[PDB]
Amino acid sequence: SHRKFSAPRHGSLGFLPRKRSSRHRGKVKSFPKDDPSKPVHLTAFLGYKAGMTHIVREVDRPGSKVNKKEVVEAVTIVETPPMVVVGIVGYVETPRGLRTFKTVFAEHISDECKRRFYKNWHKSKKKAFTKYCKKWQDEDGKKQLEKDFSSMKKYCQVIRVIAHTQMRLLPLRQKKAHLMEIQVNGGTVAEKLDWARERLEQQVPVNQVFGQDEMIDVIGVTKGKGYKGVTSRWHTKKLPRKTHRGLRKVACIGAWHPARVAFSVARAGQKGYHHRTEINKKIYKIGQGYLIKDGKLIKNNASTDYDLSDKSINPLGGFVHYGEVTNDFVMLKGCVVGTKKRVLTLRK
Amino acid sequence: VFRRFVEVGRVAYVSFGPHAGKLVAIVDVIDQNRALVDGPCTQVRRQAMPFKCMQLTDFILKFPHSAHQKYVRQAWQKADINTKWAATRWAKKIEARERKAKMTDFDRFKVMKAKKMRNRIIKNEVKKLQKAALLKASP
Amino acid sequence: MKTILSNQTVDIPENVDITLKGRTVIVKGPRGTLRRDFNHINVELSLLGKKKKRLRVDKWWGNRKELATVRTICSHVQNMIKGVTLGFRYKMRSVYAHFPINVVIQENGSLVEIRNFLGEKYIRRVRMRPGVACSVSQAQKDELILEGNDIELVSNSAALIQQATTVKNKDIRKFLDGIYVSEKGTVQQAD
Amino acid sequence: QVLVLDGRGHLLGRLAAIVAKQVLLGRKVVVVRCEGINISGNFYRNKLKYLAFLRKRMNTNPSRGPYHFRAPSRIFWRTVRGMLPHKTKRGQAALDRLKVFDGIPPPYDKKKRMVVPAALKVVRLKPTRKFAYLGRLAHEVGWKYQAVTATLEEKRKEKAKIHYRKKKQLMRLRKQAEKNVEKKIDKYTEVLKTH
Amino acid sequence: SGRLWSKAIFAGYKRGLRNQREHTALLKIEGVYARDETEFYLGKRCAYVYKAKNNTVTPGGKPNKTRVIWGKVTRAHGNSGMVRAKFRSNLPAKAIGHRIRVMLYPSRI
RNA sequence: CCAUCUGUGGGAUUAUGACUGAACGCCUCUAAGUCAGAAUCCCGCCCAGGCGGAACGAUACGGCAGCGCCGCGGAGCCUCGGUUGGCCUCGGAUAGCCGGUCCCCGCCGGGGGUCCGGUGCGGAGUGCCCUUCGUCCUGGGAAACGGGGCGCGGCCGGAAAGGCGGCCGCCCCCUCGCCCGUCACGCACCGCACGUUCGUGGGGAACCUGGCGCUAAACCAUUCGUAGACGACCUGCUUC
RNA sequence: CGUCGCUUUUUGAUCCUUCGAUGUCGGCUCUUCCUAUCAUUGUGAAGCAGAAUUCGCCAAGCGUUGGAUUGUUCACCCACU
RNA sequence: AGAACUGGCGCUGCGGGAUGAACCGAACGCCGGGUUAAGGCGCCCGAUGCCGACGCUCAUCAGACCCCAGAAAAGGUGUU
Ligand SMILES: [Mg+2]
Ligand SMILES: [Mg+2]
Ligand SMILES: [Mg+2]
Repeated sequence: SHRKFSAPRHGSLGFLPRKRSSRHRGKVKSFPKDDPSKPVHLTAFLGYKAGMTHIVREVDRPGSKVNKKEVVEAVTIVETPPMVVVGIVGYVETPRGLRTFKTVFAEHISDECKRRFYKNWHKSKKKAFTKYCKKWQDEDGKKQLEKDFSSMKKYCQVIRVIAHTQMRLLPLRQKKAHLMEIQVNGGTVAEKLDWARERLEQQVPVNQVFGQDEMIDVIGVTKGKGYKGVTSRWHTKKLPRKTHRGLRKVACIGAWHPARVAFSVARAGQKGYHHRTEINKKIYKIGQGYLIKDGKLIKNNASTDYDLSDKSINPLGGFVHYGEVTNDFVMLKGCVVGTKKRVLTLRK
Repeated sequence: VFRRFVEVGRVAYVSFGPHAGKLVAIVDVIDQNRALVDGPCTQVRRQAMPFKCMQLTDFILKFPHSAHQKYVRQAWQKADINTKWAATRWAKKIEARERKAKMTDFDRFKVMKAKKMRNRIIKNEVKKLQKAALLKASP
Repeated sequence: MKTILSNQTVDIPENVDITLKGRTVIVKGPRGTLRRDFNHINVELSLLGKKKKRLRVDKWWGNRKELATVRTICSHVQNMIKGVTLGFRYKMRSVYAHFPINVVIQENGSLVEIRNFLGEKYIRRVRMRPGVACSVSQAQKDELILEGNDIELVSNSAALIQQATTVKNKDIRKFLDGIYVSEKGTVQQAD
Repeated sequence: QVLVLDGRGHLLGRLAAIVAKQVLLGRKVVVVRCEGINISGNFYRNKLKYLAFLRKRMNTNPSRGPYHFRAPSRIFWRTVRGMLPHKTKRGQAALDRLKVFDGIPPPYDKKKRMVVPAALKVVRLKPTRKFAYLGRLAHEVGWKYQAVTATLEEKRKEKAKIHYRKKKQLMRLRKQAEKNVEKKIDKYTEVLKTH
Repeated sequence: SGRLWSKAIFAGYKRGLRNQREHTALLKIEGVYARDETEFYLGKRCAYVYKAKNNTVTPGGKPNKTRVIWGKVTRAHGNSGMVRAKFRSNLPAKAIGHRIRVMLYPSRI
């Protein structure tokens, strides 16, 4: 009764079902709430982390001792080829929540969207959306496909955009695109819907969505550590050496009279591979990667104004376990959720 | 707002109770929720009726406060309430509500057949106004 | 007790003409118009008489604490005659020791921006209820004036300045600092 | 078939006591627009006794345990639930003839709705005593659908003021259409036996 | 060519709070909600018509999946115009809330 | 924490200080009515997603089969419950409802004078159908739209769960689709129950069946190692 | 000087349950709860000049340590806060 | 803890007091009709679904039925 020595709870009860997440791609639980006074734009973007390096910069901060000095910072880099817009979704507001009004997919769909719609692309007849593409071309389907835009414009009030990644531009093995569904936050819902009818089956680069020295969120699934014990999943103290039947255990897991173990106690199970959101990650640099062949291959990444040397941001020997970054990138100050080669969704 | 008050002489109807459906005249109030009334020409004599049992009308009577039975009776008929009561639209509603209540099985047949005949004639002459309405709005 | 009725009457001058929607009272006068709704108070409002315009508020039956509320009707009504024919004006002065209290007005009377309250770096932007406006006075030091038609919108807004200039963590028996009201008057006088 | 009860202006337990007796007897009852249910006593008192209900929570895990619903359709549903023998199959079916809604759905915005004079606030409260709306004691505690409901109601009520526009357009017409002539022979026997 | 029976529903059995007497039902005949106006319905023959999957009929001579339990109205029950009534079998308790069928037989009127 | 990075705002208010203002001719933070208001509280952010819904993709050839859609009639199996529908203003309550000259908001709606009714009769103590046995002969009142449609085609109306509704053009058709009267017959089954509807309800299984359509995808094995105690999870497997 | 109460973290008093057995101190480890609030938020009162204290209010959200002697609970001291 | 008188429980179900040894009604063969006792009649749950009568009371800790399962001194220009 009354521990004689106060100490706080180990771990947070706000992440309490420490469970293998039901998704490999990070899910945006909440897009930024908008007003229609802003110009029309995207809000989220898929990317793959390659690895980390560090950096040197002349930090301007009056008051601090950091002022006008060179200070190193850990940076991750995230390889982001441009997305390609496929679909438009409409959500109608209800007294039970948002509800998908209907979807319109693009006139002709890529190879790597269609691979995401199968569990065995080898055994498949590669038949998805084959009858759906023939309602863009017949006269009767075309007048009731553009009727589904005019009914979308009338009723539903937040619209989103189905876009996928171009896995062909990436050193990975996967070749299934990751199919995200991201909210446009423009002005009125007529301009918000005409901005996406303009630009189906087209590329959307990463500099068009984000900006330099701007601060975003990172959503992904963590490094999976497996089935781990009490003292590693929950950072519980080890018992002394003299303890019979074990060191790495929590000793008491409840009183008598609540005759029942509580959810608030620590016990062993799956550690890692959890869906998490890091907040307030600053973008340090928007990359542009391996441009035109007139000058045969300008590498030119990581070549600052104070460097002026033909360098490229992929390190000497390549990124470990990842490959070799030939595309656009966003580099973020600090650590970022996930293993290398893992899909992580950047978000304003 | 509050167009009819209780008052010495205010002729009230009686909704429920053992004198239901007959009129009274408020002669005197006793305390806050009961009133001494009588009907001299409508067969409900002098007694205390509660206010939630009675039912105020628009008829007043001019007789002195807490008079006898005779001077209410003279005031009841110098004003001629019982003729003037039955020629009002609410004494006709209470009469018609008990004409329908005593409508027998043969009479309810006749009320049926002579209702669907006139509902045709009103539905013809209200649809011959719908055609006449668009022809006005065609120019 | 549950008494037989009480009533107050309100004598109404000719330059103000009152209509009523019900327990709503519409008061129109020279310097504008203002309305209140008394749909919570369970009374009847009858404006009687030609050429004289008397307003009689009477509550039938009623308990003793609902007898106390018929006078509150006629007192709010007289402050609508007064406010629409004469206006309300609360003159507040700045009482201060060593530190002068600097006061300006940002937006058209709707914002009062107090600074240097007892040597402080933190500003105090007090926005006002719509319908009142401010004025730095003339021929008197450190005074602020508030004018409007509704007494509850003048006086509540007068209380937002007097609450904002509040000394914390100190003795308030000394350190008499703030912008307190000094007078309760009208915009047009002697009528 | 089914009685459709418009829930506003009613009290919580007086309405729920009549529904929980009509639904053991085999009727289907649809309570609509539960946002407008009153509940007697001032608002701060009714909001305290719902926050005292929220701390009722079984210690070892709250995931099993008392399910504190937040929409007023389900607050009223759980009030009816506590007046029914819901642990028997005669009472399981009794909860299943009750479709309580929130707002007024498209099947029920075009049916005639009844009220219950045995549970109305005007009838059953003395007017100098205070009451709480179930709409904003739901909103103060965790319900997130008040503004998207009021938006849809003022679009619902605007589509019915044009319905009631043209309904009394016909009533003006057929009162002037019954002015005309020669149906006096049929009015001889209907005025005689309550026109 | 028309309904010739009053509409009732079977509400429950004659019970105290704990123990119930299965031998008499109690019924809520519709439209009558006062004890003074149930004197018409005393002695009327009430019936519980239900379905099965075997076959039986009396009048036509060709059987169907319909069968019935016959009863009669005994006396009034309470002030609210409901009625207790005793059949020739006992009610199945499946019928709690379902209708029964109150005819216009053995009527003085 | 032995290296490094990140930790986020809205609401109603407690205490308390007030405003207007009675009771109690003044006064009063309170009695009705308003305000400011916080490590609390509730939500957002964040984590899990229900015997909770949604939008959409493609839907089984082969060599015979196979499966959706529409229109069918035929017989039998299982679950039983109901005996006509109301197709809708907002709401106030010490107040409401209707009809209407004039002053204004893209030929509708808001304001006021004016007239009504009002224990609601433009009354769900109600209203429309109807309690319609059918038919024949044979006259009056009404009635010039025809009304049931498996017709055909077009329109726009209804996103909170639209799955429902309104209108029009041509068409096989009726001229009895109502009320009053005339003439006379149909199982009149000989006093008797489960009658009379919803209804060519729902679910399952096959046969005779005309037309229009469709030709897949999961799981295992193998692979991977962003994952794992085992299942699960993430991937590859084109004749280049 | 009185006098009315609460509480069951003191100790008794009693002997109801347990004698075909409910493992009996302390510490360590760990979770939750209470408020009769030490500190932190917002406040009212001082014999509140300021600083520092003191006494009440809403309030259990969040904290309430490192050691020497002692088997200690308790104690007592050093030091940080 | 220990006595006096009477009843009860132990040996005893049943209706009620939500729950129950002892309270309150009433004691019991197997059943049908009737009527009550104590207690009740918004809904669990039989019965007030009476057009019940007169008053009192507002609680930001309301009150709510013998035994009986929670309160006192003191105080209130809260209301009667
Ligand atoms: Mg969300
Ligand atoms: Mg840690
Ligand atoms: Mg006794």
